[PDB]
Amino acid sequence: TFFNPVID
Repeated sequence: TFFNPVID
């Protein structure tokens, strides 16, 4: 996710 680059 854009807000959570760790996941995607």
